[PDB]
Amino acid sequence: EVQLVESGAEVKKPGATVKISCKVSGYTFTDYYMHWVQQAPGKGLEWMGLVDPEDGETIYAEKFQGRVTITADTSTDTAYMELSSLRSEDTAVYYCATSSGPSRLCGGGSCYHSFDYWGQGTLVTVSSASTKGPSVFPLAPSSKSTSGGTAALGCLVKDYFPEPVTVSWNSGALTSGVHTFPAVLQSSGLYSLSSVVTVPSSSLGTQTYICNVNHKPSNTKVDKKVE
Amino acid sequence: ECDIPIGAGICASYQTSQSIIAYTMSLGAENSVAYSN
Amino acid sequence: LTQSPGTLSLSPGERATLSCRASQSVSSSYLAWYQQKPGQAPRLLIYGASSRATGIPDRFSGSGSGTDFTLTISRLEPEDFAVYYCQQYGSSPTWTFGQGTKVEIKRTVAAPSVFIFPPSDEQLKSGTASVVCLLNNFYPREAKVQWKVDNALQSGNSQESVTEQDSKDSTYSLSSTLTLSKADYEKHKVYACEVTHQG
Repeated sequence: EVQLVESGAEVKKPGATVKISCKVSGYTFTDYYMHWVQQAPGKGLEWMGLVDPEDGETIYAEKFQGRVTITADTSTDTAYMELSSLRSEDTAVYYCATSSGPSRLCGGGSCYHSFDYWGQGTLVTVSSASTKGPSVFPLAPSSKSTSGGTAALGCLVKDYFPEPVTVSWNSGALTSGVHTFPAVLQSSGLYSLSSVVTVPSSSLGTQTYICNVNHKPSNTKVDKKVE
Repeated sequence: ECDIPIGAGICASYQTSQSIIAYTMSLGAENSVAYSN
Repeated sequence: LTQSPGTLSLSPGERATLSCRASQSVSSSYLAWYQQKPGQAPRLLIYGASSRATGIPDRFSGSGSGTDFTLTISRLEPEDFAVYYCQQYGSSPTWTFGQGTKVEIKRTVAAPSVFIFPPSDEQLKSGTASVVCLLNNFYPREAKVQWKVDNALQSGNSQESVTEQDSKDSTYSLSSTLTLSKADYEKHKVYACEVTHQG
């Protein structure tokens, strides 16, 4: 019913400035506050500020004031947030949200402000790095690969930037026992991750294993064989 | 132990998320005294 | 805001209570509560310190007084396994959120199966090493991991151990990676990993 529709994700150097957007649909935009909320990966929610689209008045958390600024446009049905003097700590989600129901349409009547509807949460990534494709290396347990050891074969995917890496196994035909561990940002400024096939070479589908890795930003493709 | 008395052996208290509970009051811990001749 | 316990991990089907607490910086009606699954936008559960939003199950219940407030979940479901946030109005200027209590509700109890991986020919010919130790099929995420050669290498500034992944196997999993020079694979005659779990 109510729709908040943000910008796509952004990638920046420290010291830069970025602008984020949030289109409104399904409701009369003029009547509502629009709010902006941060979330760093695995941390809590954090309110940054709000705008009244009916005249452009605005309020901020004093923690983000002067770095952040917020603006609105009733011709494009859209709110916008600018974050300036960026840092690595700004590597986070930035949602738009109503805390607003002039009528709490499809949700209630009274609003109590209370953060009723949310946009999809635009990512901003801040690093000293620049666009680069992954290395991929094979993994088999113990000193050389072994018969029982076929049960845990994998890859390490190393030093790519920005996101996303995408991974599949045996040209996308193997999904039984496939597993992936969370990606981590290395001290290099670039991401890394690992993945495994948790099943031994007892079948024609497991006699050999392939880490098929594709990094979208580079257009890099790799079909790494594990033995 | 009886906290707030309701009557007919019922008492009530604020206790464990804490809520008002209502219970038959306990007169004391039981004790079988170790008597022999 | 204070929110407690920092994770709430009781069995499904029970009654379980989250708490949200504050200084006198905030006002008594304007508490609210939210659900977030991994990577999702938050969903408004409770407002008015006690009212459910429309389309939220009657088994959720908010209550409180002064600056001590609560959300009781009842008849718990696996769909509740998420981070849960309270929030409250800072009387007039500002919006303040709670900790994000992870509803890590009881799945299984298990110690880790473990696999250990030395460096490999492509990695070494690329001028690098990274030793890998993998843990899976465990609950809770009570895990501790240590690297050895075969004495100790856990002091290495290049060691890493990523956050845990939950699974359809009703259990957590995790990985440690010990990135190194190829000259460390030339130096050390053996590599090993040791694990502590359930306490």
